Amino acid sequence: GRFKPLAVKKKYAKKMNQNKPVPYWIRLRTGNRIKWNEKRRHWRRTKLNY
Amino acid sequence: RKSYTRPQFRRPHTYRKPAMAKPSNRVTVESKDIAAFSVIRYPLTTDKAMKKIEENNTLTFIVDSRANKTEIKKAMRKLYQVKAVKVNTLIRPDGLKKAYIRLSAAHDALDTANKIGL
Amino acid sequence: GAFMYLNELWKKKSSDVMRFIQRIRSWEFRHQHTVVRLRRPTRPEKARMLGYKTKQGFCVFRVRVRRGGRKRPVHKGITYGKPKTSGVLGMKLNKNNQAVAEQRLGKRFGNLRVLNSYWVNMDSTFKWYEVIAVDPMCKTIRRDPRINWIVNSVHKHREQRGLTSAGRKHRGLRHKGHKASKLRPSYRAAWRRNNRIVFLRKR
Amino acid sequence: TKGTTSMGQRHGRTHILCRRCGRNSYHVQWERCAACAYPRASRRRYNWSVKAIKRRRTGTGRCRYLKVVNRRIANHFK
Amino acid sequence: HHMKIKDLREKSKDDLLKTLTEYKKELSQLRVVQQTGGAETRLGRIRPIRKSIARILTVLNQNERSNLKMFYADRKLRCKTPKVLRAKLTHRRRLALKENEKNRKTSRQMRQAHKFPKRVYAVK
Amino acid sequence: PKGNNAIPHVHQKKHWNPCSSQKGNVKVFLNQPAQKHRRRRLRLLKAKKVFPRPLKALRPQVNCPTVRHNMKRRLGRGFSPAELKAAGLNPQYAATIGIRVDSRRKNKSEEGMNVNVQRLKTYMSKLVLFPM
Amino acid sequence: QRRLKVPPALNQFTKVLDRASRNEALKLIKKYAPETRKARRERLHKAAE
RNA sequence: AGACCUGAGUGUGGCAGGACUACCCGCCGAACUUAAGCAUAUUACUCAGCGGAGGAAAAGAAAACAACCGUGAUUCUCUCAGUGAGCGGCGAGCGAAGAGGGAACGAACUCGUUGCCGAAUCGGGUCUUACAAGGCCUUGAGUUGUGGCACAAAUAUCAU
Ligand SMILES: [Mg+2]
Ligand SMILES: [Mg+2]
Ligand SMILES: [Mg+2]
Ligand SMILES: [Mg+2]
Ligand SMILES: [Mg+2]
Ligand SMILES: [Mg+2]
Ligand SMILES: [Mg+2]
Ligand SMILES: [Mg+2]
Ligand SMILES: [Mg+2]
Ligand SMILES: [Mg+2]
Ligand SMILES: [Mg+2]
Ligand SMILES: [Mg+2]
Ligand SMILES: [Mg+2]
Ligand SMILES: [Mg+2]
Ligand SMILES: [Mg+2]
Ligand SMILES: [Mg+2]
Ligand SMILES: [Mg+2]
Ligand SMILES: [Mg+2]
Ligand SMILES: [Mg+2]
Ligand SMILES: [Mg+2]
Ligand SMILES: [Mg+2]
Ligand SMILES: [Mg+2]
Ligand SMILES: [Mg+2]
Ligand SMILES: [Mg+2]
Repeated sequence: GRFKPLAVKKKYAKKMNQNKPVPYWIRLRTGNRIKWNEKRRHWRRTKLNY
Repeated sequence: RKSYTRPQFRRPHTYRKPAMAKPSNRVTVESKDIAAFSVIRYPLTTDKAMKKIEENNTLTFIVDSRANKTEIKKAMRKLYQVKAVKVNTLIRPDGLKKAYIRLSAAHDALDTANKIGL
Repeated sequence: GAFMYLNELWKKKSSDVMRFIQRIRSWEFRHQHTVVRLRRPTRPEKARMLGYKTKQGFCVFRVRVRRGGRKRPVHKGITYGKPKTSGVLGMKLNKNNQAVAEQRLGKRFGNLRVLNSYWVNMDSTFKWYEVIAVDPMCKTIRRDPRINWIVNSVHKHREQRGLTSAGRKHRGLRHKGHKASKLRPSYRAAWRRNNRIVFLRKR
Repeated sequence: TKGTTSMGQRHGRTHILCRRCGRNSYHVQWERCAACAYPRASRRRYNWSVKAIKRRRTGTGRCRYLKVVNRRIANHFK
Repeated sequence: HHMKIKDLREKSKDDLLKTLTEYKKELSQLRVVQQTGGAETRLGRIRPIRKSIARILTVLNQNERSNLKMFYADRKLRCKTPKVLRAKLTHRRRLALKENEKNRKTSRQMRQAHKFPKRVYAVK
Repeated sequence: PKGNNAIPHVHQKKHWNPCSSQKGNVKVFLNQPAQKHRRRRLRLLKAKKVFPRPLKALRPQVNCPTVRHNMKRRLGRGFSPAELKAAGLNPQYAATIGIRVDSRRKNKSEEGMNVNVQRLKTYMSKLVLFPM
Repeated sequence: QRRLKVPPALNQFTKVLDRASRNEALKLIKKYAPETRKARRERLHKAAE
């Protein structure tokens, strides 16, 4: 709630950044296979627990 | 016959030569620069980071995470030749360590953001 | 020569003189640790024949091994399945004490290449083998071709694999003829050899 | 009872993050990683799960020094 | 534009460390710009100016590794150099046997190489 | 049903099949054509390396042992100290000029060494041994 | 090894000479002592010089 | 009031652990299954378990086979041989070896003993183009034996 180690804090911060959409300069690339991010977590759906 | 006034035998205090102070475990060069440019990495421009330059005399730099409130002051003075009184820090929910920095009330903060180009 | 006389004292190992020497020396051995570094070997005759020279880089250890048959480790002394395995105390460990002695010294002292070992003493409780070990990186060992071979890296834990003479004993080697038709080169090399299902291309 | 009600009593943590295995199997009370046996020098590794060995072998990660040293020893140097 | 290494090798340590602290400050304020405006002309100098600090720390390390090698790779007494400068090669290539042995033989093994050498005979 | 079949005795009851659970214990020779090429490639490449020496050494005639084979002659390894002594050559020096030496054969019948003593001096005739 | 019943073969070494002639026995052994790696290497050197 | 012996302490110089494990080596080691039941047996000297190396490992130079007109390290292969061997509730099942044709193979060697030597050894230096298959200083190890040489009542050993 208020106690999280800094290491456990560094690992949720690395997840708050991974939870951004694919930028719309990626899907005009020549031959990419990416249309969606397909690794977006939602805090309710699935939990990280770390 | 040596005088032992103890129930135990504690190890005798023999001579203890010091180590040799090996030369170094590295070659890689260092400087005065990298010690002060790694700490203060870039200032911050937000609705709150701007409201604190004018109203207060603070600045906002996104310092590196493993820095030190005493070494943000040294770094300021080494980079921006201004004094720092209170350096409040916080590791944001991005793993990035922000830093608020009072400029001694003698270096106007609004004269550095205009110098530093914030 | 000098060897002929030490070698014959130890062959008369049950006399009252040699058994006095062993009755006092089996007594300090019982108040020393399991593994003990020695300066000289107790049996120079039997050590120097097993490949021990008194150069640098050669070290000798007494290792103590508890005597008697190994007891199968089954919870509560309870064994399950076929009564083939019903016994718990009468198994014998298929690896002689001298190999176990040599392998105790290997797990502990990983920087040494165990070479051989020999019998030094046994009471009715313990049994001490002096294991002849070599420091594979003392420059003496390095530049001496009689024992260079052990610096090579295939000999790192020859003790752990039964490559020492004590290991070569319980591996059924040391019989060559019809006496080891399934022992050669190993229990499984022969086993793989006899139980592979070979398929020629043209059958 | 022993279903949705008892699922409410799920307060603690049995396991936290393993400093060596990097996963969530570090049993707190008796401090050992349930998946790499940390602080045991040897990582746990059992042939009865080859599939889990494969999730944990070399090459499954970055493999920094080897992608380099395997290049030096395959070019006559070491 | 930036530092060109072919003309940068000839520089000295004290001359590099002033060359360095100036590319740091130049990039220090390019990450100020990168915050507020986009300014691809004012911006965009990062990737050349950040790989010029790279090829200065390179030549700095390329040099003070040699100076500390033409000082430790010496016939000096007890010649133990730091293990970071000792010719690196795999843990076992470092233990195995150098060339000066693995070819070394006793007496009564040299002397058969002479008495009874191997011959280059041919059969007719 | 069964009936008037030979009692099978097939001996395939020891997990030889490399199934999903067992690693298998079968030796299939799908590489023997590669190996025949592999060996003849080493052989023909070892022969031009040992050149001008003969690739194979000289081996004597020996009598195959049992009553089934005693009339069949065969090439055994090494000659003996005896043939070499009865032909001059030091078995230390015979073992370095292509002659193969066997310190274990016993020359039980003079008949035996006579075929081989003379078999040496054929070689020792048609051998150049040009010095270094 | 003072308590036990020391056999008559190992006892032999606990009935040594006395200090009377022991120093004399060490006098001979001392003056007829070998050459000390320095008068050995310069002795066989005069065997070439 | 010192040597030696047995132990310490840190100073230097190193090493070991860990990963990988298909193959390989040691130990450990089942059971399901088969026997139309099942306890011997079989599965299997297998799986799992512990340990340990290598590019291969292991084995290897006869305390071997044979009984012949003899063969001659190990390994591998075809074969002997699913065996008129044999083991086996002699049931289910199991089950090799010599020989033979091959592959490979310039494959052999060195300690200890023995005799003759007895520090010629080893290590720290140093000197030399790094030369440590050497020079020349070294008690520092070592005589509780490092090293050298010879191979049999038959040879020739042994020194200039
Ligand atoms: Mg120093
Ligand atoms: Mg101790
Ligand atoms: Mg000890
Ligand atoms: Mg001790
Ligand atoms: Mg003792
Ligand atoms: Mg010592
Ligand atoms: Mg071997
Ligand atoms: Mg065979
Ligand atoms: Mg706790
Ligand atoms: Mg621990
Ligand atoms: Mg493990
Ligand atoms: Mg002692
Ligand atoms: Mg001492
Ligand atoms: Mg140390
Ligand atoms: Mg450990
Ligand atoms: Mg290991
Ligand atoms: Mg059944
Ligand atoms: Mg079985
Ligand atoms: Mg297993
Ligand atoms: Mg080998
Ligand atoms: Mg068949
Ligand atoms: Mg069986
Ligand atoms: Mg044959
Ligand atoms: Mg000797």
